Amino acid sequence: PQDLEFTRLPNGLVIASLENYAPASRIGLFIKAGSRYENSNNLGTSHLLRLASSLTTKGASSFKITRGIEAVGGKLSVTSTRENMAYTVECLRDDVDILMEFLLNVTTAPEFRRWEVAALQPQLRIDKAVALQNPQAHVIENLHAAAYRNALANSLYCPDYRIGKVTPVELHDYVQNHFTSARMALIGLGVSHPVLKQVAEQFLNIRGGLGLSGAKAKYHGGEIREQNGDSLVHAALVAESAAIGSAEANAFSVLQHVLGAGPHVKRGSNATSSLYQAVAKGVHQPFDVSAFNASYSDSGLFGFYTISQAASAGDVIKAAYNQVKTIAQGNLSNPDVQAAKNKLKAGYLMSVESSEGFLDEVGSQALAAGSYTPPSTVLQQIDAVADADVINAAKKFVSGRKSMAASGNLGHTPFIDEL
Amino acid sequence: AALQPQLRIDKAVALQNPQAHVIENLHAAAYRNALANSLYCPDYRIGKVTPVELHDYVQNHFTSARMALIGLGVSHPVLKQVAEQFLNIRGGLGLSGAKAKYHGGEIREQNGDSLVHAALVAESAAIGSAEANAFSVLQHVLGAGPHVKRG
Amino acid sequence: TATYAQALQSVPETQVSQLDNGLRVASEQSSQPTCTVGVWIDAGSRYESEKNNGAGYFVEHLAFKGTKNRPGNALEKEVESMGAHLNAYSTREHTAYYIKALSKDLPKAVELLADIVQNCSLEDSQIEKERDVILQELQENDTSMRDVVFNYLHATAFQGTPLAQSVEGPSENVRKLSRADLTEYLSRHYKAPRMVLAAAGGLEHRQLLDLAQKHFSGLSGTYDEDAVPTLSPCRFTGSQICHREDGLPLAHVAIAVEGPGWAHPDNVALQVANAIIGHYDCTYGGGAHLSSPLASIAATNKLCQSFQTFNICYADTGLLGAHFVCDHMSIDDMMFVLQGQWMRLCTSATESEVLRGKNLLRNALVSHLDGTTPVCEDIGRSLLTYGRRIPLAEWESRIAEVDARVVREVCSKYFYDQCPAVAGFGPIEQLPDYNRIRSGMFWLRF
Amino acid sequence: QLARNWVPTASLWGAVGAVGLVWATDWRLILDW
Amino acid sequence: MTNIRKSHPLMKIVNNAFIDLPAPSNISSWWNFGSLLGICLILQILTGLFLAMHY
Amino acid sequence: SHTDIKVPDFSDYRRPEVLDSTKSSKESSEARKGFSYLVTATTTVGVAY
Amino acid sequence: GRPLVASVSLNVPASVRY
Ligand code: HEM
Repeated sequence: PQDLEFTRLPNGLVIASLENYAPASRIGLFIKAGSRYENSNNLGTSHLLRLASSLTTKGASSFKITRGIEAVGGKLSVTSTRENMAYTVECLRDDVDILMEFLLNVTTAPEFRRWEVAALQPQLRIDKAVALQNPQAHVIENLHAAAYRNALANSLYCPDYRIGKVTPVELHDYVQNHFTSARMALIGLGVSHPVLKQVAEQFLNIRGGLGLSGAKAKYHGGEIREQNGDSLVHAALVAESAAIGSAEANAFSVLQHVLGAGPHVKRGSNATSSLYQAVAKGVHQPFDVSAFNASYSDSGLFGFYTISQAASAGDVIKAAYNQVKTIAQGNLSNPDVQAAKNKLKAGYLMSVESSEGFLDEVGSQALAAGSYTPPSTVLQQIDAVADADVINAAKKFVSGRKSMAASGNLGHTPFIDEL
Repeated sequence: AALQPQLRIDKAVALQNPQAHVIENLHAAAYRNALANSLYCPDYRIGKVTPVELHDYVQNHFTSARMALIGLGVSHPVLKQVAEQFLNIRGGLGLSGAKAKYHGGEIREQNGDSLVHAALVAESAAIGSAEANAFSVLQHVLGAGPHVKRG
Repeated sequence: TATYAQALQSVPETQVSQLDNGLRVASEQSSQPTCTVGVWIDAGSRYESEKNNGAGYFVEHLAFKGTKNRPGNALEKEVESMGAHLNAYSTREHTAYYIKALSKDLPKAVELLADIVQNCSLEDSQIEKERDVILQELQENDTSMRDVVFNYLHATAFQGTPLAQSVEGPSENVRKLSRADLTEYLSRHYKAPRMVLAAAGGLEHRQLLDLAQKHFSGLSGTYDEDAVPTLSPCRFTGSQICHREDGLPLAHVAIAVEGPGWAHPDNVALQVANAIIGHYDCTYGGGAHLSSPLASIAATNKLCQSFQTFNICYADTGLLGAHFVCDHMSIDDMMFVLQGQWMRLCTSATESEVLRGKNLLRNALVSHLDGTTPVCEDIGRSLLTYGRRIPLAEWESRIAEVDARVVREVCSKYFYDQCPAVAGFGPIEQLPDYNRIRSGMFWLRF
Repeated sequence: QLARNWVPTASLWGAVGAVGLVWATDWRLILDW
Repeated sequence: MTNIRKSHPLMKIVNNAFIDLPAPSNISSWWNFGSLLGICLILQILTGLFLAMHY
Repeated sequence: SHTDIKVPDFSDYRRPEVLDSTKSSKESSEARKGFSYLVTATTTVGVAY
Repeated sequence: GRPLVASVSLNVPASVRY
C-alpha cells in the first residue's frame, strides 16, 4: 500500500513503517554496536551479549518471558555482524503489542545477575564449535586478522582463554556506552505509524554520550598460515577495495559478477564466469574458485576465496591470479559488462522481495544514511558504471598490497612474495 | 598405540615456560621449508603416527656415514672393536635438501597472560666463521646473563 | 487496515486454466517485478520398475546438459544471459524444474523451460560423464548420517512395494542403465494430465495463457493410456532394523507409525499434535525454561543432542514419528520419556495447552508464504494433490475445528496400541529390544 | 485443574475392586444362573 | 533417568539386578532349574509352616 | 554403496491375512491383533480359578 | 564469497550463515 515513511525524532533515532495487508506483522530494532566496538580487555562481550536475550529483565522474570512468547506463538530473533546488531521480532497481525512490550524491556531494562550469568558460560563452546564446522567460516575470521591492526580484526566469537573472563560489569558498562537513542533505529512493517510512533519516543529516549568512532581500522599488510591435517587447502587472497557508498563500491559489485560465480544452474559448472573457466582449462579435476567482496563503513575488502587439493593449490592461485591481470591489461567485453549489470539487477531485486530480506536492507540504509532509496534509484545508479572505471578499479587490486590466509595441508602453498 | 597419549603429557610440561613457546614460533616466522619445524608434535598429528613412518625414517637418516661414537673412560681398542662390527650399514646417505632459505615473516598471538614476551631477530651467518665467532663476541658485550646473584 | 481475519481476505486468488491435451495452468499476481515459472510432474519413484529404479534421478541431471535445439552448454549461457537463477530437484512423488527471473524475460522463459521438459539431447558422451558423478555421489552419501537413516526407515516399513525403494536406486543399476529405458521412461510419464504449469509474480493470468499456448499446446504431452495408474495401496510392516556400528561417536534413532494420506480430515489434527510435543536442539537460546515438555527435560540433562518431529504424507499413506540423536549410554532414557508424551496426549490432554500448539501452526503456515517461490512451489504440488484448492482463509476455518475431544479421538486411532517401525544406526546397542517398545506404547494406566 | 478423564477410568477400577472383592468372598447375592 | 520409577525408592535399583540383567541368547531348557529350585524352596516354607501349627 | 541393502522375504512366517503387498494392513489389523490378546486374557482365566 | 557472514542466536531455531 503506502510507501516508506521514515521519521527522524529530535532524539535522532530513525523510525519508519509501512502498513501491509498480511497477517504477518514484524518489528525490528537495529543498533550500531557490533564486533568492531569490543576493546582489548573488552573482548568476547558481544558474543555473550547476543546469547543473553532470555535472561531476567528489570520488570519481568526470565520465566514469564519464555513461556509468554510461545503461548502467543511469537518468535524472537537476534543477529549480529561485524557492525550492526539487530533484534528482530515477529508475530501475528493481532498480538504485536504484548510482544512490542517485551522488545523494549530486553534492550531497555537489562539486569545481569551474577548467578544467572555464570550458568550460561559453558554455552559458548557449544556455540563456537558448531560454527566452525564449515572452515569457509574459519578462513575468513583469520583473514580480517591479517588485513588490519586495531578494530575490524576482532572476532565475532569469543576467544577461548577469554571464556571465564566475562564479568557482569563489563556487560553492564558496554550496555550503556554503545546503546544510545542517537544510534538506534526502530523499524516496523505491518503496523500503523502512530502506534509505533507513540511508544518509541517514550522508552527509547536516553542520552547522549557515546558513539565512540575511534576505529579507522587502518588497513595494514599481513598474512596468516595454519597447518592442520585436513586434505583440502583453503585459500583467500585479498587487496583493499574502497568504502561503502561509492560508485567504486558499486563498481566492485559490477566487477565480481563478471568473475564472481555463484551457481546459476544446479550442478552446472558456470561457463559464463571467466574465472572458473579460465582455470579449468589448464588444470585438473576437482577445485573451486570464487570472487569475494564485502564492504563496510570506513572500508571494504575485495578478493577471491579458493579451494583445491594439495598439489593443484600452487597452480590454481597463479592461474586464476594472472587471469585477473588480463582484465587489468584492458581486455574487456562490453556485452559482459551489459550482461553482468543484468545479473546485478537480478541478484539485487530477487534478494529484496522476501519480507525479512527486505526488512534487513531497510535499516541497512538507515543506520548508514538515514534516508530511504527506492530500488529504481539503485538501478539507475547501477548502469552509471563506466567501462574504464571497472578496469581502472581492477587496476587497483593488482597494483596494491595484499594479504592471505590458508588452513589445511600447506606443503605446496605459495606465499605472497611469489605472487 | 599404547604410547600415543604420552605426547600430550610431554608437550604440556614443556610449554609452561613460554620462553620456550616464544622461540618455536620464531623459527616458524624466519624460514619457510626446513628449520621452521617444531621439536614437538603438532596436535592434529597425534593419532597420525604409523609404525611404517617410523620404520622408514629409521633406515633413511640412520647410516654409518652419519653416525659418531664417542667413549670417555674406556680404552680405544675395546670401543674400536665392536663399533666396526655392528654399526656398519650402507650408504644411502644424508638427504641434505634443506637450505632453510631464510625468509621474512612475523607471528603474533593473543593470550590472557599479563606479561608480553618479544623477540626481534635478523639473520646472522652460519656456524664455523669468524663472524659466527664475531657475533659471540658481540653478544657478551650486550648479552646479559646474571654474573652476580640478584645483581 | 488489516485485522487478523481481514488480512486473510485481500489476497490475489488462484487462477486456473486448461489446455486441450490435459495440461493445466494456474497463477497469482503479487504486483512484483520478479517471477517464478515452473513445472511440477507427478512422475515418481513409486512408479518406476526394478530395472528402471534410479533412472528418474539419473534423467534429472541430463536436462540442463544441452538439448535438441540448443546443444551442450549453449542452453546455460542463455540462462546466465538473463542472469536468472535456474534450479531443479527431485522427490519420490514429484519432480520439479523451475526458474526465478525478471517478469520481462518471460517470453523466452517458458519457451526455454518448454523445450527442456521433452526434447532432450541424449548423448552417451554425457552419459559416462554422468554415470561417474552418480557413482561419485552414492559412496559419499554415506557421510551424512541423516539422509541415510531415512532410507533405512522406508525400506523397513514398506518392504515389498515400489515405494519401499531408494530414490537413486542401488548402485549396480547406475552402471547398467542405458538410454533405451530413459526414452521409454521419458515417453511414458511426461504426458499431460501428469504435467502441471504454475507461476507467481508480476504475471497475472491472461498474459501468461496466450504465451502458455503454442508448444505447449502442444508437443504432447499426450493422453492415451499407459494403463492406469500403475498405482496401488501399500502394506505396513511393523518391523525393526539395526545397523550396529560402534566406531561412530553418536547414535541416531528414528521411530515411526503409519498415518493417513494427503486429502483427509485427520491430516489437520495431527499437524497440531506434533507442534505441541515440540522440538529441541543443542544450540537454542531456550534453556531449561522452555514449554515443550521434551524441550524442558532433554535440555536439562542433554539426554539427547537434538530432535525434531517429522510428518510425511504420501498419496494414500503417511508417516508420523521423531528423529533424535543422543549418546549411547543415554538412548534408553529418551525412548521412555518419549512414549510418555504420545501416551499423555491420547488420554490426559488439555484445552489450554492446545492453544500454544494451535497458534504456532497459524504462525508457520502464514510465514511459509513469504517470497515468490515458496508460494509458487506450493501451488505446484497442491494441484496434483488436493486439486485446485488453495484454501488459504479456509485453513483458519479448518483449524477452529480442533478441540480437546478432537485431538484425543484422533490420536487414539494412530498411537495407542499399534506396531511401531524402528530403524537405527550404530552405536545403537542399548536401544531396547523390540518387544519392549511394543509394550511401551500402551499404558496399563501406570 | 478439572480433571477430564480418569473420571471414567477410576469408575471401572472401582468396580474392578468391588466386583472382584465380591468374587473373593461372595456370601449373599441375588442372581444365580 | 527422568521420572523413572526405578530410582525413587532405592530398593528398586537393587531390583534391576533381575529385570535388565543381560543374558545370553541361546539358552537350553536345562538352565530353567535355576528358578525351579527357588520355587520348590518357597513352596516348602509355607507348606512347611502350616504343618507346624498342628504338629 | 549402503543402499545395496535389501530386506529378505519373511513370507513363510507371516500369516496370509497380511500376505498381499497391495493391501492396507488396517483392514485385517483390527482382528489380527484381536486374536493374540484373546490368547492372553483366556490364560489369565485359568490362573484365576 | 560471503556477506561477509553473520550469526543467528535467538530462541526457537538456531544456525549460522555467510
Ligand atoms: C528346604 C526346606 C525343607 C525341607 C527339605 C523339608 C523337608 C522335610 C521333610 C523331608 C520332612 C519329613 C516328611 C514327612 O515326614 O512326611 C519334613 C517334615 C516337616 N517339616 Fe520340613 N522341610 C523343609 C522346610 C520346612 C519348614 C520351613 C518348616 C516349618 C515352617 C518345616 C516343618 C516341618 C515339620 C513340622 C515337619 C513334620 C511334619 C511331618 O513330617 O509330617 N519344614 N520336612
